[PDB]
Amino acid sequence: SQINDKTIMIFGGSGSLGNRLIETYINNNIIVNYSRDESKHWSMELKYKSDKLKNIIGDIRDFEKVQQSIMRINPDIIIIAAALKHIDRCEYEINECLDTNIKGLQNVLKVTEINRSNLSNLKAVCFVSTDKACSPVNSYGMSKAICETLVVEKSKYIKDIKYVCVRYGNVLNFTLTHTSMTRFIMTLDDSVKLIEYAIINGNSGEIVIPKLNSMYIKDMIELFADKYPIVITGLRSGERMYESLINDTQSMKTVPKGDYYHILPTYDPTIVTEEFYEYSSKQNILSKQELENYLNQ
Amino acid sequence: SQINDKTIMIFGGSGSLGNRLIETYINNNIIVNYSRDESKHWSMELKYKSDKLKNIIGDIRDFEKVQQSIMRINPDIIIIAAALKHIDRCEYEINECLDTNIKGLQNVLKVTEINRSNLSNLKAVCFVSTDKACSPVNSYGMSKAICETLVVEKSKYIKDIKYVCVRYGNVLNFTLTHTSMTRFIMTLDDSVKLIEYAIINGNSGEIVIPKLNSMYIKDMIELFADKYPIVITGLRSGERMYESLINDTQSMKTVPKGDYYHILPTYDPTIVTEEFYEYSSKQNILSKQELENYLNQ
Amino acid sequence: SQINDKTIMIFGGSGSLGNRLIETYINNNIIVNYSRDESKHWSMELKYKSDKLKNIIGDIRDFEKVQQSIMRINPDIIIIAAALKHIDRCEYEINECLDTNIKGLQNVLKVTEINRSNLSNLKAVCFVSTDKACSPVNSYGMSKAICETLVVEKSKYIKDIKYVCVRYGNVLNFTLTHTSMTRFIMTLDDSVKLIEYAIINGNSGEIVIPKLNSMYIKDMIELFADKYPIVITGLRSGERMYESLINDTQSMKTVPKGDYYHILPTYDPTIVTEEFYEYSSKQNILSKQELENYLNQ
Amino acid sequence: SQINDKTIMIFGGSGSLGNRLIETYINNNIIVNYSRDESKHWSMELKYKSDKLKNIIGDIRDFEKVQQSIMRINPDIIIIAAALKHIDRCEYEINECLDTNIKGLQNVLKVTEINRSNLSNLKAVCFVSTDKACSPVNSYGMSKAICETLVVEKSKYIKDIKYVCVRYGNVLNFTLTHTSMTRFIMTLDDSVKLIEYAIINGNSGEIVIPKLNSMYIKDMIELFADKYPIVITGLRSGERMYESLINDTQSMKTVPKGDYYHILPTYDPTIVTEEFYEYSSKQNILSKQELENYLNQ
Amino acid sequence: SQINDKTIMIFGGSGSLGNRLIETYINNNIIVNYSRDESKHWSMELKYKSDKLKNIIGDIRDFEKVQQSIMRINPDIIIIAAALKHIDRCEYEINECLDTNIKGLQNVLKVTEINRSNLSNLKAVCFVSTDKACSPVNSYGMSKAICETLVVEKSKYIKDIKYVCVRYGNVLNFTLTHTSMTRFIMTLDDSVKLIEYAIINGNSGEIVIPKLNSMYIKDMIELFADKYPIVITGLRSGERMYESLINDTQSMKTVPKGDYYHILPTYDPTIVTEEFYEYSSKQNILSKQELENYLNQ
Amino acid sequence: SQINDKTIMIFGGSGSLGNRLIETYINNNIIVNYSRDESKHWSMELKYKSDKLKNIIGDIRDFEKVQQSIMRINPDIIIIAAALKHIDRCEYEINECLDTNIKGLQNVLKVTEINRSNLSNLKAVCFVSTDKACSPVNSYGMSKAICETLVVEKSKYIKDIKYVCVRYGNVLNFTLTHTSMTRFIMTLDDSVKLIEYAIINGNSGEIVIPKLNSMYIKDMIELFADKYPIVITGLRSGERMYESLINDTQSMKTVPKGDYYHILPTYDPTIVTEEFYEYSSKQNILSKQELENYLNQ
Ligand SMILES: NC(=O)C1=CN([C@@H]2O[C@H](COP(=O)(O)OP(=O)(O)OC[C@H]3O[C@@H](n4cnc5c(N)ncnc54)[C@H](OP(=O)(O)O)[C@@H]3O)[C@@H](O)[C@H]2O)C=CC1
Ligand SMILES: NC(=O)C1=CN([C@@H]2O[C@H](COP(=O)(O)OP(=O)(O)OC[C@H]3O[C@@H](n4cnc5c(N)ncnc54)[C@H](OP(=O)(O)O)[C@@H]3O)[C@@H](O)[C@H]2O)C=CC1
Ligand SMILES: NC(=O)C1=CN([C@@H]2O[C@H](COP(=O)(O)OP(=O)(O)OC[C@H]3O[C@@H](n4cnc5c(N)ncnc54)[C@H](OP(=O)(O)O)[C@@H]3O)[C@@H](O)[C@H]2O)C=CC1
Ligand SMILES: NC(=O)C1=CN([C@@H]2O[C@H](COP(=O)(O)OP(=O)(O)OC[C@H]3O[C@@H](n4cnc5c(N)ncnc54)[C@H](OP(=O)(O)O)[C@@H]3O)[C@@H](O)[C@H]2O)C=CC1
Ligand SMILES: NC(=O)C1=CN([C@@H]2O[C@H](COP(=O)(O)OP(=O)(O)OC[C@H]3O[C@@H](n4cnc5c(N)ncnc54)[C@H](OP(=O)(O)O)[C@@H]3O)[C@@H](O)[C@H]2O)C=CC1
Repeated sequence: SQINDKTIMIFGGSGSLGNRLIETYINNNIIVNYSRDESKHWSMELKYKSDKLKNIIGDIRDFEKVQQSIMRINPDIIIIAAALKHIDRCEYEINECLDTNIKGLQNVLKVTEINRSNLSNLKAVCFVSTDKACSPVNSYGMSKAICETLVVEKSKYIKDIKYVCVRYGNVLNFTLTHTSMTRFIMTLDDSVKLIEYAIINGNSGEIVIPKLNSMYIKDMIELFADKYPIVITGLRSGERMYESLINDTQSMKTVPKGDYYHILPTYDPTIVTEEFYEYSSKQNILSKQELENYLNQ
Repeated sequence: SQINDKTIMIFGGSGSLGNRLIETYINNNIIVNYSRDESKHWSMELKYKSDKLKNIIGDIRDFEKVQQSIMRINPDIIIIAAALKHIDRCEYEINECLDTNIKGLQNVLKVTEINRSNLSNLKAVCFVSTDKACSPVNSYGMSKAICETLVVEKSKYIKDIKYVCVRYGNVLNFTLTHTSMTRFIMTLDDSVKLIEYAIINGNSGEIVIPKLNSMYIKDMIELFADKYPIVITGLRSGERMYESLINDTQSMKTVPKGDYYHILPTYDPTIVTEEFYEYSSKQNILSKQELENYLNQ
Repeated sequence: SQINDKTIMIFGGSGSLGNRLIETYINNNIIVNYSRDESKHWSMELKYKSDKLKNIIGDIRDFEKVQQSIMRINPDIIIIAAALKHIDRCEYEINECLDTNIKGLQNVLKVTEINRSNLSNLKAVCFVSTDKACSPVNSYGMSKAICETLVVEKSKYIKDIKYVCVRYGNVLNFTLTHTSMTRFIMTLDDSVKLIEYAIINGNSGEIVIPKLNSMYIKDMIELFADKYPIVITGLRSGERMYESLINDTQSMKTVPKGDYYHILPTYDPTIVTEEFYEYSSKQNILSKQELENYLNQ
Repeated sequence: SQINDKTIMIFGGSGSLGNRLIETYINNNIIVNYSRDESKHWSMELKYKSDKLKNIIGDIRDFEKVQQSIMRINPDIIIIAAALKHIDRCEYEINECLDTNIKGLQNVLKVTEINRSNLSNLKAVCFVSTDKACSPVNSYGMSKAICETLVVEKSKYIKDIKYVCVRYGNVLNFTLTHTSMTRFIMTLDDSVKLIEYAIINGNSGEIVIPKLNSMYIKDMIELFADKYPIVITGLRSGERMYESLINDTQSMKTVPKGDYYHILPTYDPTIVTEEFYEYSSKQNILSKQELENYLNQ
Repeated sequence: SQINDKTIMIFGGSGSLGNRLIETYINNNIIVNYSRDESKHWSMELKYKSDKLKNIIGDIRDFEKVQQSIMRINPDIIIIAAALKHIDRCEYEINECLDTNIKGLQNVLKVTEINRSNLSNLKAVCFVSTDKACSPVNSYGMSKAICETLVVEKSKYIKDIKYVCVRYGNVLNFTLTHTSMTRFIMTLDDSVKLIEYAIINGNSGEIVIPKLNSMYIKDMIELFADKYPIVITGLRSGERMYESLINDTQSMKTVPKGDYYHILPTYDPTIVTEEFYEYSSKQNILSKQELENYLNQ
Repeated sequence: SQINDKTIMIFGGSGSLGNRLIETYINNNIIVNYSRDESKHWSMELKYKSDKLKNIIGDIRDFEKVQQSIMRINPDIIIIAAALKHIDRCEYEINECLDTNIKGLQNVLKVTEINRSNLSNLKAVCFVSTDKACSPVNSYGMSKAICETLVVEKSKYIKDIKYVCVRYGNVLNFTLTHTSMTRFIMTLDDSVKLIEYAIINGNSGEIVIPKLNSMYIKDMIELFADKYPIVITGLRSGERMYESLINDTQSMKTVPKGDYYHILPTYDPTIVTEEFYEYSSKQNILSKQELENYLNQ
């Protein structure tokens, strides 16, 4: 609604987030998806049936293909959201996540710098991150955490493009990991709104964070086993018990703005507070009662 | 004292840690240093005056040179300790730390796998890490955190070599960052002992951690301003107020063994405790009195 | 049934062909799948629920990851079947098919040569090709055609491994391209049998071809519109009207062996016949009657 | 005669075709040759003795050298004609032809895209192909066939440069391969005229084909053994009995224009005819009588 | 004094020469240092305490980092002075000097050509060479000798930037190599003056040489052993007995201009003299008396 | 005559030297030529008509192709002789000579080290150098000079293979450069004998030099203008007036052995003489009379 008449290029836009972004913006914008699997390209074209949706086959690891594609499109907005789904299998296939996440993003970022003179339209770059990047404890989270610093780094040296990140928890859109596990609650539409908000209202170099309630995963799964038994699988390798969105180091540079928090870039000398805090899914937890009402609505 | 008659190869062994390792082991072992600055090689050769010390000029980033050097030496033990000194300047020179830390280590690790048949002597690989790798908040710490997972990963697939990490805080061997800042106290000899302990007593895939007291950095600097004024500079970019050596996720797989703690590899299904804890420099802090007595001894 | 107690490694084994090969051989063999999408790995593991199935995340384009994986597994048999599904989109994304097909195969083939001494188990390499590689007219077919020559080339220089190809048409397991279009008829199980036959009964350097009936695609689609209207879309870019399995040049070196034909390697001086022929889907075409009976059974 | 006052850059212009192009255009144009062997550069300079001929030493495989050279010259016209002479030795040295043909052309093509802003003069790019690229049966032909699709691909995305191909048979300017072998007859001057015609009259994305008579190679060799015995060597590896210039798939998009045929680009939806045909050296064959009269003139 | 209001970028400017250049020009110019060791960056910043000094962490071997840095700075002047100190250890670590010297310089030079349109400010490039590059006899000298030809080469093709070299002997700012060894005498300030002179008064493609007296190294060391015994170590590997600044081939194209000699570029047809000469430290040697007076002043 | 029953692999063996080596050794040895131009391969095969001669198409720049070829052949002897003919055109195409000479040789040398375990037969490696590598003054000579040090370097670290160089002047097998120009006189057969002598009688790490008379080039050309006028062209770019085979630095480590001189490796501490000398074509020059008698015989 504040993104209109734009060409939006999305790396990894053939998944859930990508398809929701397309549904949301295709009526008023050109959308270019860049991803590897052309089967999904085919099905997407059949769904939207619009010349305003273009797919490019390519791997974000491939600098040449990334550079050629960005220069062909000359987009106003770039959104980076390419990554694997099952985060835990990064742990013993580490090269695979380093390359897709770190190298992929450094490919896109590099084009915006070295080929800046050929990208007259580019105004904003939005990297989609994850709560797993905050105080990370697994390879996937560590790589995403590095990705954020790379975005912050470009924002320091390249002043005429807005570089922002968003960081969020699990999107909702019988098995139980652990009875103590907590997560933040958010929907696929919340993700999209977060992304637009950051593009429009975030400042270059910021990491923007949504204000979310949280739940015991056990409370949720219990509900589903009544509308519709439960096996308790163990923790996966590298998995933590809770989600953290802001840690005490970041909290000192976090400006709260109602529904969203803006983590100021590290190169900003401003100290917001010395009353440090953590923002995690272990606090402000919905009752089972409250969770039931939310899932219902 | 349990490392004798070995050929020990150290990447980045021309600094403080490298020189202490040389002083400690040169009487009974062959030592090969691999690092970039040949001025330090020259001075080191003049100091030790021993044919048992060999220097190779090379960058750990350079896979070809790393591979050729390891295959020439065929060491019993490899220690990786290459990194920059001023950790904060990684933050806007990120490629520089990704390459030296992540790519450098993946070069060494790769040789041990792909060239295993040419390395008949290799028994142990020890990666030297840092408390900044625990719940990391800056690019340097994030990269080191990834390095640990890479070492753990090789330990899963390569069963006939011991791959271990050690993780420690600041080594002690007028300006003040912040009056609230805490650090763990350890000496250069403690570092070395930690490294030997891990090589001898660590198991493949473990990250081994020293039991250390901690101090208010302010308490220390105050002492020095009496034996011998103090400026309070601000926090540097990416710097945290305290050091953390074990976080609550790792604590669930940590086996305490007296003076050292062994973090079991992520692929080990064993749950040691569900009473999670954090091990950080904000707890068990020495009084100024106690710190004075320690610095004295 | 003649493949037992083997470790079989399949590049691109998470699709239709891969899953059928797994169903067929998992009871008596170790199966390793190498492919990019770990979502399919997850679902496959849930289906077969066997420790005899292992997935590796990796791109066949990635020489390092391919080499490391083959050396870890040390398989008896390698099957290469990685490619995209919608063949026509290669035509304006050519780099994408050159890399996955030509470069991917030259990665696997190279490991078998340069790392031969570390692959003590390897006995057979089977490249899965396509009728589109015969007198090719589109980029996908041209790239596959080159792949075959690469397999034939290794077979000339590496005498102690069997390198074979199979080439086949469309696998069966409302829209109409063109009323004149013909295809060969074969099922997913026919594909598998072809692959086993080539591994067991093919000679190194041969390209083995199945004897198949063919159909008017119009005849087929007409049937489905009665059991269950039809739109006639045009030809796609690069698409031919028929499938060809042997052309007149290959026919001179083709040894027929009942249900299969063996195209002798180009370096074999043997001239089988000078009565050249073409083997294509435009000849020996089933009546609608005959096609109905076949689809029924 | 319609190419005047141009700077023409030729990759592989030190051979027969290159030297004829130089003789034809040097009086009125700047000619830059790019090729590997400086002995031929030396001799050529001695022959033409003109400052209007410049040689650059370089391999078309070498992207850096190709890019630097094109940007230095800033030509109006680029002609690509680099390849080996003895086509059959590609068959067991496949990497060599993939690199020179496919990679070489993708180097030149890439410069025209990524460095477009530095190439203000470039108007036309002409790729020189071969009848062996039509329904190809050997590695050389397959690689050239792919080259054509690459040229067609650039023509789709880059609208302000004309990208064209020409495809032709053997140029005429005692041993017999096979008594049944046929070839198209054309001279070195015909080649040049074809190239100019395509540059001037071809449209971007077309492959332009000459109307040629054909001959039994036996008829020709018999003549030479009278003006001036004959050994019948066998077919070489990968060699076909005849030359094909248009196949039945291409025939449906071929516009005949008198002395030349224009194969429309695959992305053009236009269907010229559904009365498909093949254009090959097995049809319209000169009598020995007719061939003698032609060779005479 | 003729370099004012410029941005000067120095590769390898954290050593002796770099620090002197900074002291000399920082009052009136922006100085950017590019080098690997950030410890020296830190100390330098503490010394000069000026925002007019900027350090970039990077290796000259790293084309990407070199290109990104030059394009960020857009300097008026580039000075290349990166190399190792102990020249003799190049001899059995040859790759290390080829990469830092030859590849490093070809990285910088390439940016000035391929990225010329993004470097609107660049006016001069000064390569710092050494007498060891004249009739070289060791790997270090040979590599520097090649570096000079690379600078001369760019000067031929790139007409709107001044590319110059300077070549000099040992800078002065108990052990004896050999009693016969001679060297040219020059100070650190002489080096700087030479560099400025070449930038201002050298022509593109020239190598500019200082007029210097020379000394027996034995004469010097004898003096120091009186103000303040002497060990005679042998020659090092690859070391010559004397320094040569101009050889007889270069002498034929050398224009003397008082305090400096200008070696004309090889592509200049001008023959200055056929009375060839050598300019070396074996001639015009100071007496011990004369050397004492010079060292005193 | 002391090389029998060997497999000899020659890089760049399709030229004059290569063909003479083949004529000399083919009766009693297997010869493998590795070079780029397959036209020369074809003609050579027609000349020798022997299965004992094998050609591989490849560029010495191409590490992969070099490594694959050496491992396929597993030769007893490797001779490196690949370079361009017109030495002066290196001067403004420097990358071309750096790559073919330095990078080409480091490709071959590297295979002998990293793939040593797969090269059970390799006994000797002979690099063919040139007098232009002695006190070099042009890019070609500088690159060859570096090549020699690379060969000497491998000889230091790899003790079970003999690495040797030979260095020689012009081979004899109307225009005048300059009336003062001198050259050493040697024939193509002298070259071959030198090569065999070095392989058999040279020690690892030595550079072996032939004892040769020299001539005024003017004296020679005058003779040819009587048996059969003369133009005096100028010096070419980078050309020196004379050839030097030993310089005063090398002379101190040169052991004379009658018809050949052996330059001891730089890492050999042995000082042969301190009575340094130069060995060049400006001394011991034949009279016109003497030259006439020599050319006659
Ligand atoms: N609950 C959630 O789903 C959460 C999601 N996020 C973030 O959202 C983003 C996307 O999530 P979601 O839409 O659910 O993800 P999906 O798994 O549904 O798809 C992600 C996309 O990335 C693409 N991709 C993966 N690897 C590559 C590659 N190497 N090159 C090019 N494209 C690639 C995939 O396409 P293809 O396979 O065809 O190449 C796919 O289009 C991620 O950044 C993630 O960190 C964060 C927190 C929670
Ligand atoms: N208080 C402390 O000092 C602490 C240290 N550590 C760990 O200890 C280890 C070493 O510390 P310390 O000895 O103090 O470090 P130093 O700064 O004194 O030296 C580190 C070494 O790394 C080398 N090096 C840096 N970059 C490269 C490169 N690209 N290629 C090859 N070598 C390189 C340097 O040699 P050169 O420059 O010549 O190449 C030097 O020899 C590090 O891993 C660090 O994480 C952890 C916590 C605290
Ligand atoms: N009858 C015929 O001759 C026919 C020719 N053609 C086409 O004509 C074109 C040229 O034919 P023709 O002139 O006879 O060929 P030539 O064999 O006479 O020479 C071809 C040129 O390519 C150059 N070349 C080869 N490899 C490379 C490389 N890797 N890098 C740079 N240059 C290279 C050669 O120069 P150098 O070796 O010095 O590098 C030479 O100048 C080819 O594209 C061919 O397909 C098509 C049909 C028939
Ligand atoms: N007597 C003398 O000192 C003479 C000097 N010269 C010339 O002067 C120049 C510099 O001399 P001087 O100042 O004494 O040298 P120093 O040894 O004092 O330092 C040289 C500089 O080069 C840098 N450097 C080395 N390798 C690299 C690399 N791979 N990437 C980036 N930077 C690198 C070093 O920084 P860092 O290590 O931090 O990367 C350092 O800043 C050289 O070109 C030399 O040839 C010539 C004749 C005599
Ligand atoms: N008077 C003389 O001729 C002298 C010769 N020498 C030395 O003798 C050696 C050879 O001389 P000569 O036989 O006359 O040389 P030629 O010019 O006759 O041929 C040299 C060989 O090198 C090959 N070659 C060149 N570049 C490459 C490359 N990039 N990859 C693979 N092969 C390549 C050529 O084959 P192709 O082009 O097909 O690739 C050719 O076979 C050289 O090392 C030279 O330094 C030294 C002094 C004098």
